[PDB]
Order: sequence, then structure tokens, then C-alpha cells
Amino acid sequence: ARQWQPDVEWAEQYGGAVMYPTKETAHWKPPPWNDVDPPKSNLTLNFGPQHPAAHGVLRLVMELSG
Amino acid sequence: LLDLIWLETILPKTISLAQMKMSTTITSQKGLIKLYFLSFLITILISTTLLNFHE
Amino acid sequence: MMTGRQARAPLQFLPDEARSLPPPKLTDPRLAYIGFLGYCSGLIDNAIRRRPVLSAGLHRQFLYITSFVFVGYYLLKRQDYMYAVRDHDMFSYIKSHPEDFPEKDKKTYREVFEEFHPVR
Amino acid sequence: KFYIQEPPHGSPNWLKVGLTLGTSAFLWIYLIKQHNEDVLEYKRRNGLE
Amino acid sequence: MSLVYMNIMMAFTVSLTGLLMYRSHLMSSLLCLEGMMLSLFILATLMILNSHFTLASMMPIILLVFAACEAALGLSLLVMVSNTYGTDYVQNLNLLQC
Amino acid sequence: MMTYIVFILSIIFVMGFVGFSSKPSPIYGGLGLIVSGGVGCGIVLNFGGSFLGLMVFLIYLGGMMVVFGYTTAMATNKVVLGTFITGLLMEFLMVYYVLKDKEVEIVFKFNGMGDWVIYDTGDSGFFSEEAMGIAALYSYGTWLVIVTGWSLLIGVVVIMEITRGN
Amino acid sequence: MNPIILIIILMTVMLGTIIVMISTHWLLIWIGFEMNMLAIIPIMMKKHNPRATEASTKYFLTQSTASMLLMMAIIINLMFSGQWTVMKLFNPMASMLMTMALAMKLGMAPFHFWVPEVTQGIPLSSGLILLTWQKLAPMSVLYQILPSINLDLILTLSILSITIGGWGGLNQTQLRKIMAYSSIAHMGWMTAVLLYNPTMTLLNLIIYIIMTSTMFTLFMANSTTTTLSLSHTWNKAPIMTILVLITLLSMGGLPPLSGFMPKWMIIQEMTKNDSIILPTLMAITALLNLYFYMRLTYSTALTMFPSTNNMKMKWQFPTTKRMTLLPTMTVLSTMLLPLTPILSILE
Amino acid sequence: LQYGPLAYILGEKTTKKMTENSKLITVDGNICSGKSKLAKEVAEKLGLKHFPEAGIHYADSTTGDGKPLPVRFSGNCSLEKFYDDPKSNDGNSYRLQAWLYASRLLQYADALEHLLSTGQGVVLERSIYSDFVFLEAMYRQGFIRKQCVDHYNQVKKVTVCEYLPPHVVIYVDVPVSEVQSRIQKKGNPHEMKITSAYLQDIENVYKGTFLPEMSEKCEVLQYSAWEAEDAEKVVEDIQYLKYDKGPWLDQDDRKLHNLRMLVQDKLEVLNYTSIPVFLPEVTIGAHQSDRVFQEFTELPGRKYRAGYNEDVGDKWIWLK
Amino acid sequence: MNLMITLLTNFTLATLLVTIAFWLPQLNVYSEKTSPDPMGSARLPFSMKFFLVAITFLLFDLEIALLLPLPWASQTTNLNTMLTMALLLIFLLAVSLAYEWTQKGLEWTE
Ligand SMILES: CCCCCCCCCCCCCCCCCC(=O)OC[C@H](COP(=O)(O)OCCN)OC(=O)CCCCCCCCCCCCCCCCC
Ligand SMILES: Nc1ncnc2c1ncn2[C@@H]1O[C@H](COP(=O)(O)O)[C@@H](O)[C@H]1O
Repeated sequence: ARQWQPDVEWAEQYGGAVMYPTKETAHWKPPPWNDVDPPKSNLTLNFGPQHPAAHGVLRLVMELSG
Repeated sequence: LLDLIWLETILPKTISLAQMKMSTTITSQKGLIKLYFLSFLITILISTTLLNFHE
Repeated sequence: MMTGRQARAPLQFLPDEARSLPPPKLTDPRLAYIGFLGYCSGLIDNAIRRRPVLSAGLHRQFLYITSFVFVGYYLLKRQDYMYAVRDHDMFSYIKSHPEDFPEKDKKTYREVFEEFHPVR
Repeated sequence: KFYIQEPPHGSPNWLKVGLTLGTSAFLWIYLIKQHNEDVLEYKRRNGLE
Repeated sequence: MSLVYMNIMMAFTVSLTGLLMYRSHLMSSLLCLEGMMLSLFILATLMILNSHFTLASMMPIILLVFAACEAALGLSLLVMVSNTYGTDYVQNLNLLQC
Repeated sequence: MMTYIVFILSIIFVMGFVGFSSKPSPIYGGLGLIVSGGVGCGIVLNFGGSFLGLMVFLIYLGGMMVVFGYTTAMATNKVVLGTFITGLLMEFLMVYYVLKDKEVEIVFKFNGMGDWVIYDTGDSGFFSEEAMGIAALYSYGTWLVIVTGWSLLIGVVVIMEITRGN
Repeated sequence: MNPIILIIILMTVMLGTIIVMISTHWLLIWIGFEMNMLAIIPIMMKKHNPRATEASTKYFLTQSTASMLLMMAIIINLMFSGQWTVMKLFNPMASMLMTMALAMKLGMAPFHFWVPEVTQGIPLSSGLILLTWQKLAPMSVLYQILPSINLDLILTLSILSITIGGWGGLNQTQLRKIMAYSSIAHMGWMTAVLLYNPTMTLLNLIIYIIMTSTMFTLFMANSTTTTLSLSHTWNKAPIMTILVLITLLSMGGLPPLSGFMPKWMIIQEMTKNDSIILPTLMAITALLNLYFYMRLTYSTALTMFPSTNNMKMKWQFPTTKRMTLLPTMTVLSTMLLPLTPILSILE
Repeated sequence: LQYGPLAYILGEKTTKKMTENSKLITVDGNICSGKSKLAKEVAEKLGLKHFPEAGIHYADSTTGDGKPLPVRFSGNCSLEKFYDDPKSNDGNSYRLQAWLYASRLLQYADALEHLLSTGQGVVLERSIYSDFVFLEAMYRQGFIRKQCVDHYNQVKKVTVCEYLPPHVVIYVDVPVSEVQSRIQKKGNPHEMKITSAYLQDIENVYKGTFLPEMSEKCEVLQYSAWEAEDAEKVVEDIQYLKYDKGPWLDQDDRKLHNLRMLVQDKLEVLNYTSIPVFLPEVTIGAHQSDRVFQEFTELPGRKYRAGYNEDVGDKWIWLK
Repeated sequence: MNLMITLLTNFTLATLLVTIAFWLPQLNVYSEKTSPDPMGSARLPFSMKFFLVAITFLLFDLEIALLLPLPWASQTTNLNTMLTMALLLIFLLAVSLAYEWTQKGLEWTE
């Protein structure tokens, strides 16, 4: 009748990470579409009671950011 | 036997599966840079000792 | 190969002896096919941006044709120059070396015994 | 009117068409003058008059 | 030829084989690269002084400056890798296998 | 033995490159590269390369290896000792060969004499020739200074671009 | 990235390539390569994702090892000839190390193990620059040292680059790795004819740059990075499928397309020098490249894959990407075979 | 293209028109939370430009004549058939949700384009940050599958990361029964078929997912039903916000230039809407694709670029 | 030779005093003690800014390495070229500092 065109079964063949997924090339995914892999913090200082520039007896739990 | 199997096998299909398998041997690398620089060192060793390209 | 020739006067597109050659005529079929490449460039430029292919950018297609003819003219001058310099080096080398080139004594086919191979 | 937002290519860009046609015709007259200068220089250097 | 040139070339090739065989760290790869640069610096200096070739005395300074800027570039690449993964281990750098 | 000071510093230089380049950890590798840079500097200084040896000690060690240890301080085995002693065995066997034969051949051929014999017997007057050649970077090395300064300005710009992360 | 800093950095890339092309001193050659690498590193890190940092790190390590081997070859040349003229070399060990260094800089096999990864990690524009502009300077140095190049070494690197560039792309769906293996195979084709006729080297280089620039420009214009995403292009702009059709048929070496021109001229020169087996094996290996090009053409142009519904929204919006010189680069990469004796302008 | 990198080099910096009133506002709420007139009132008090809720035909409103094209060319989806058959076999549900997400993505790109080119803040209605609130409700009520939610999360991961959050979120606490009474006073025979548990899942995903992550990356304002009516109280709450949270602080000229070069390329905004994850609710076969494309190409104003159409009377084509 | 004797003597005195400091009070047996910090046990977070000031030091140290032959280069017979290139190198160090300035690189360690 009319000119045949490929289907989803044909389309998902060309769409892996490789063309011939074998035993070695099996655990391979396509990358994220914008080539951005997910990123997979701030310091927490505890200035204890050991220090003269704190006036005597003080414990300071800081949260620095650099 | 001849003209759907064996003449169809001996020239094109054996070559096609051979190129398939050799392409799987080429492109099945684990991505590891250590292995690639190790292969580069093996190349310089073979080109110094085996084929004597320094001559 | 000819890199020792155009190094005494380097980076010359067309040297001073290139003007002694004839220039390509403006009806050169090489240059005409270059102008056809300009027309095809104008058509692809009107096609990739979804303009009307033949109807949009007649000034744009005219500048594509103008630009390709204007570049290809000097490219053909340099082409003719380099094949002329190739033949000049060849002829000067054959003239200045008679011992490297024997004039062949041309045996006529009455003296030449070729084997006959019968198709029977 | 047809379009809700005015297209960039609705009105012709007369500066762009002027630069296009002017640079094109300048290259055409420079090429014609170059070809006439080259045929005159050839017909002088090899002497074909 | 001269005996010390053998030693400097062998130090270059030992730093080569260190660079050409990763163990774990990328900083060690940069250190092997700069050991290669160090041997090149020494070998250039011994040649240029043994020749009494005066104008090339400025060449080892140029080698040192350009390859120290190269080393700073590599240290910044290492720092961005170790900001992404937490360490500069080379086995983290295999996402481009596929 | 005393006529062999460039050669003995070169043997220590090869041994130090085997020491760090077997890569225990980048801290001790930085240490071994620093000690190796010092003895290679001694190799340079014993040919009258006083400015280039001080360029080792100033520039190489006091700036760049300081930055390497600085980054090693922030960003962050049997194989090490085995490949270490393998390189030490290869080097001492090559030394024993070139000392028994006064000849060796691995890539090139090398004479086994004291390396003082490859020198010149002249003088240079009231100047170090190597110092005046480095001073000629300004009178003669105009293009060299232009491309070096432009590569360093681009180096600053490039570091600030790739470390910004935006 | 600042556009002013983008201008200065790309001009610094071009200035490094120019310093390699115009200088008569080996130190200035090495300086030009240092400037080139040092400037092109931020162009790879334009989007600031971990794959680009990984790719820039692998690129740095390979190019830095190549630059140190290049300087060692220069230093051996200063040992054995006392001079610095950029010309032939005066020692086959310096010749071998400089051939190794330039083969590393071109990503020729078996130093090919960075080009698909580095081309994969970086964007399409920086991949275009890496596969076209960064192939200029080491081919210039190989052009200037060719009286000293060992024939066995350059032909071994050439056959290994042609075979791996063939067999590498046969199992690939990413576009950038396909272009990278095509680069490795084409560098093999360039360096094989180099000691026979380097004009054909220049010819193959320029035609490869035109074809590669065409395909990367189409990939940028259609925002395609995989084969499967390239297969949606007919439902959005079918002229793009026709142009990637004819250009991928050109890049494999089909006549009458002008990518048949370089490899035909390479066989035309290598068979003059009585090498008949070697361009035959080269031409038989190029059919692998043409095979996965046929795969890409069937996936994109000559068929029509099923699409998704949101393409109907993209039917309404025109391309605003300034496709710079794309019709010129498509016309030149396909239809230049009648103008084949233009190759004498590279003499 | 009037704007590009050359317009950035020649002096035009987009913070030279970025005043305090230039705030992107997204007004949010349930299907009858009354936010419709509230967004227009907040827009007309502060002089901000109002962009309504993207229906099916927003992309028809931006291109061509502005009039709505047929649904077979834009969408291939019916909201009414979703209201009638929410568990439909033909896959209208996620196809409608994906088309609405692409429409809101286009509207959000237009919103940031207006904010960056004109320096005027824009009041929105259910931006892309509040589009999965209907997805998870349709999933909890079983209207679509797990793979549709996976496809949506893929498209959200590769679209919403390219954009900054809004400044002010004006959400309106309305109970479900008041929304149901407003639907029954509306009288729409399609809108009344919306069940109770669907609206309750909408409110659940609202109060438990949208506001707990927009409370930090931007500024929330959470009103009731009867105090979101006085517009002046809301505008007074907007004018006295300490703008200290959010990534709108670290946006100099270069980052907003990157954003402006992003949001004018609408095929780059809509680049990864059509990722080839062949999901049967949205996968169109090639014959129907070519048929709908060649019926769409015959529509007036659509065969060529928007200044190149003789059938709608674009003159001077022979000089363009 | 005299330099090597002086280096060996200074290194010997350093190692001798370190030997006396690590073995003469280590003749003590004193007592088997156990001894069981602002950060407790967590990993030291990287500081981008300290690395950037180290790289800025390295690049300006290379520019210093270019500037060091100036007291020798003042003796030259090409003095106009020497003054031009000397002012240009110090100018390039200043332009590197200006680009470090204006692009916010000298901030929070200014
Ligand atoms: C003998 C040896 C001597 C030398 C011989 C000649 C060698 C020529 C080598 C040319 C190398 C060109 C390198 C590629 C272009 C460099 C600039 C660039 O990257 O352009 C792409 C640019 C990216 O823009 P950006 O905004 O950064 O995009 C990011 C994502 N949108 O913009 C875009 O993406 C816009 C889209 C179109 C880009 C087209 C760029 C084409 C460049 C190549 C032109 C053709 C080559 C010259 C012709 C042959 C000459 C022999
Ligand atoms: N999944 C969905 N289910 C029902 N309505 C939706 C959905 N997504 C978007 N809407 C729209 O949200 C509108 C409600 O907003 P409004 O009536 O303006 O308060 C409806 O009229 C629909 O057009």
C-alpha cells in the first residue's frame, strides 16, 4: 500500500550506549542528556574550652564556610 | 543450501560477524586511564626492542 | 615536493612571474562550476533557515555567486601557476640532463617481434 | 496584519541589502578590472597585440 | 658520549615510566610530569653550558616558566577533579567509558 | 672519586627519581622530587650554571614544589618497594657495567671517563657567559619575552576561568 | 564565560597555532604548543560539568606528555647538531621521539585512547576546535621534519590509526565518539601519504576539516549528540537530514562526493612509489568507516523513526542559531570532485 | 537577532535595568483556589506584567496569528477527555501533562526573557516548579504509570536545572470542599467530574512537597482563602520582603547573559522535551507524524519563517 | 668545595641536635600513658581560595623569574629595547594583578 517506516522496536536498537550490546558492553547507560552528571558542604568547627582568647570557659561550635 | 545459506554465508556474513566481534574487542574498554598509559608504555617498549624503530 | 621552489620568495599567492601566464577567462567551466557552487550555497542557505528557496535572498544568492567566483578566480590563477611551474621545472631538468634521458630509437613493428596468442 | 509579534524579517533590512549589493557589485567591478588588467599584462609580457 | 647524559636521560625515562604507569593518584602523575621537566631542565643546562653557546642560556628559564604554568594548569584541573569526587583518585575518572 | 662529583650526583639523581616515581603517596613523592631537584641542581652548579641552579632552588623548589605540596596538603605498599628495588637493581647493574667496561650501550654509547674531560680550557674575562646570555633575554629576546609574558597573562586568566566553576 | 575573555582565549589558541606554523626555532615550536594547550583548556570547560573536567584532565595529561617528549626530541637534536633550526632532524632517536610526540598530539593510534573520551566530555564547539584546529600545528611540524621521519614508524602509526578508526566507530551511538574515530582514521590516511607526497597530506587535512566542520555545525544546529536524538531531525527540519546524509556519505569516501578525493589522491601517490598492498589495505579498512556512516544515514535520513508529541511545539519556532558558513561548508564538503586539480594550490 | 554576545560586548548589561520591583512572582494554588484574579491584581498594583496560566495553546499564542491552532497540531490532547476518562487507554493523561509542562516551560522562558530584557517583574500562574504537583496526584490516583513519572523526572532534571527559581510564591490555603463548591457553582460539565481524592492528593503534594522546597530557594507567602482577596495586604507583604534567600543574589552580568542567551533560543529551551524515551502515551508513529507535519506545513504562516509568507501577505521577500 | 663543607657542617649540627633531642630525653622511661581539636574527626573541606592564592604566587613567581636578569640587562648596548621590555614585563605583572583584582580573585584573602 504505502512506504513502510520503522517502529519503536527498530528505534530502540540504535539507542543504547553501544550498537552491539554484548557481555562486555552490557552495563553501559546513555549519559544525562545535557551531559550533567549529578554532583554525588560546610566545615563544623568545635572550639573547645582550651583557649585564652575566649574569656575563660567557653565552647564554640562554629559552622564555617571557608 | 547454496543460494540462501552458503554463498550468503562465505563472503558477507562471516565478514560481518568478524567485524562485529573485532569492533567489540576494540570498544569494550573500562575507561581506565592507568590502562591506556600502560599500553602507551608497552608501545614504546615494543618500538624500542621488538621492531627496533630507533635504528 | 615543490617547496624548495617557492621559498626564496615565500608567502606569495601569485608571484611576479604569475602575470606572464594567461589568466583564466571569465567563461572558464571550472569557474562556472564554482559559480554553480555559489548558487547551491544560496539555495542551501535559503533552505536550512526555511526561507523560500528560489524566491528569498536574490541579493544573498547574488553575493554567494559573486563571492565564490571572486575567490575561485584567484584559486584558478594559482592552480595554473603551480602546474606551469611544475612543467617549467620538468623541462629545465630534462634540458639540463641529457645523460638521464636517452632518445629512444623507435623500432617499427616490422622489426618488433610480439608474440601472437591465438583465441581458439 | 497577521502576526501577533512583529517578526525580525517582516520588514526588509535595507542597510543589509545595501551592504550586500554594494559589496557584491564592488567585487564584480574589481574582478572585471582585474581580468582586463591581467589580459593586458599578459598581452604585454608575452607581446600579443 | 658523555656519561652524565645517560643518567639524565635515564631519569627522564624513569619519570616517564612513572607517568606511563598510574598507581592511584593524579598528583603523582603531575609529579612524574614535573620530574620529566626537571630532567629536561638539567639536560638543557648541561648541553648549553658545555657548548659555551651563550644565547641559549635563557632557554632553560623559558622551559621552567612555561612548564611551571603548565603545572599550575594541571594542578587546577586536579583541584576541580578532587572537588567533584572528594579525592584525586584516577579510578573516579572513568565516566567517559560510555 | 673527587673528579666524579657530577657523575655521583647524577647517580643520586637517578636513584631519587626511582625513589619518588615508584609513587608511595604524593607526600613522599613530593619529598623525593624535592631531594632529586636539589641534587640535579648540584649537577647544574658544578658546570658553572650558578644562575640556573639558583633558578632551580628559587623557582622550581621554592615556588612550584611548594605549590605541589600545598595542594597535596589540601586535596588529599609492596608494589612501591618492589619496583623501587627493581629500578635500583637496574641502575646499579648499569653502573657496574659502565665501570667495568668504560663503555655502555642502552640507547646511545657512553664513555666511562671522568666527566671533567668534556670541558673547555679558556676564560671569559670579567663576566659569566651564562649570566650575559640570560641578560640577553631583553636586548635580543624581544619576541621571546612577548610570547612568555602573554602566555603568563593567559595563564592567570585561564586559571581564574577554570577554577571559578561558573 | 565573558565574551571578551572568550575572544582573547580563542585568539590565544590561534596565536599558539600561528607560532608553531611560522617559527624557525624549536623552542618557539614548543612555546606555541604550550600556548595552544594552555589557551584551549577553558574552551573545553565551558559548561562546568564533571565530564568536561574529566575530559580536560585526560587531554592535559596526554598533551603534556607529548610536549615533554617533544622537548626531549629537541634536546637530543641540540646534543647531536648543536643548533635550533626547525628543519630535518640529525638523529633517528630524536626523529622517533618527535614522531611519537606529534602522534600523541594528533591522537594517532595507539595514542588514540583519549580522543573519543575527550571529544565525548566537552561540548560540540570545543570538539570541533579540537578535531579541526588542533590538528594543524603537529601536521605542520611533521611537514617540516619529513626528511628525518622513519618510514616504518609513520606507516605503522598510519595503519594502526586507520584500522582502529575503522573498527572503533562500528559499535557507537554517540556522535562525538564517531567523529573522534573518524579523526583517528583520517589522521592515519594523512600520515601514510606524508613521506610520499605531503601536498596530499595538506589536501586530506583541508577536506577533512571542511567535512568535520560541516558535521559538527549540523550537530550544533540540531542540538544532536546521539544517533537516536539525531533520528528525530526529519520531523523538525528534513533538509538537515538530507545534508547529514550527503555529508556522511562524503566522509566515508564515496564518489562522486569530494571525500573520495583525498583517499583517491593518496592511493594515486602511494602506488607511484610501488606500494600497492598498503593503499589496498587502507582502502579495504575505510569501508568500515563507510559502514557506520551507512548506519547513521539509515537511522537519520533514508528512513523516518517514530517521534514524540512535543515535536509539534518545536514545529512552531524557527532556528535562531546563527549557522555560520554552513551552506558553504556543505557545498564544499560534497561537490568539489570536478575541481580536484585545485590541490596544486597547496604545493 | 537584536541581542547576542555582541550586544553584551557593546555595553548592554542586563543589571542596568534591574530595579527592586523586578521580581518574578509565581502565584500557586489548587483548581479553584481563586488565584486567577489575585495574580492580575498583584500585577496591576505593582505595575508588573501578567502572564496567565498556560493552557494548551500558549505556543499558538506566541507564534503565527496568535489565534489557537487545532488540538491535533498543538497538544493532540484534551483536558476535557482527561476530566471524563482519567484512566483512559489511549494515553491522553500523561500526554496532556507533558504538553502542559512544555507549555509552562515555554511560558517560563518568556517570563525570564521579559524580566531580563525589560527589567520588569512578571507575575506567573503555576510555573514549572509547581507542575509535578499534578503529576504526583495523577500517580497517586492511578491515572498514569511509573514510567510516565520517570520520563517526567528525566525531562525535569534536564530542564529545570537551567533556570533560577522565582522570587515570591503566593500560595493560597483553600480546603478541598470549598474548591468543590466553587466547581459546582461554575457549572462546567467536565470540571465537576474531578474526584475528591484527586484534589486531596493535589493539596498533599502542594503542602508537603512544593512549599517545603520553595521555602528556602525562594520566598513563600501562604495566605488563606478569605485573606487572599484584599490585594493591598498582599502587595504590602511583597514590598517588605528581606531578599536574602535564593540564588538570585549571585547573578552578575555574565550569568544573566547566559540565561538571556538561553531563553531567546526557544528550540534550546524546548531541546530536551522530546528526548527519545519511547513511551507509549506520547510516542507518535512515523506515518501520523508525517501526516500531521504536512498538514501543519500547509497552514498559513507556517510553511516558512515569519517574514516569508506570501499567503498571509509578507511583502518584499525578493529582497530578503 | 668550601660550600659543600659548610653545608655538611650545618646539616651535621642540625642532625646532631635533633638526635640529642630525640634520644637524650628518650632515655627516660617516664610512664606508659595513653593520651586518648576544632574539627573532631571529619574530613578537612577544601578551600578554593587558598589554592588560588598559591597559584597566584606561582604565576607571579614566574613573572619574577623573568624579571630577575634586569640588573645584568641594564648593562646592555640595546638600552631602548631593554627599557621597553622591562617596563612591559612589570606592566604585565601589573595587568595580571589587575585581572586578579577586578574578577574578584583577591577577596576574603584580599
Ligand atoms: C595549511 C594550514 C593553515 C590553516 C588552514 C585552514 C584551517 C581552518 C580551520 C578552521 C577551524 C575552525 C574552528 C571552529 C570554530 C571556532 C569557534 C567556535 O567554537 O565556533 C562555534 C561557536 C560556539 O559559540 P558558543 O556560544 O560558544 O556555543 C556553545 C554552545 N552554543 O558558534 C556556533 O556554534 C555557531 C554555529 C556555527 C559555527 C561555524 C564555525 C565554522 C568554522 C570553520 C569554517 C570552515 C573552515 C574554513 C574553510 C576551509 C579553509 C581551508
Ligand atoms: N493534572 C491536571 N488536572 C486537572 N487540571 C489541571 C491539571 N494540570 C493543569 N490543570 C489546569 O489547572 C487549572 C486550574 O487553575 P484555575 O482554574 O486557574 O485555578 C485547570 O482549569 C486546568 O486547566
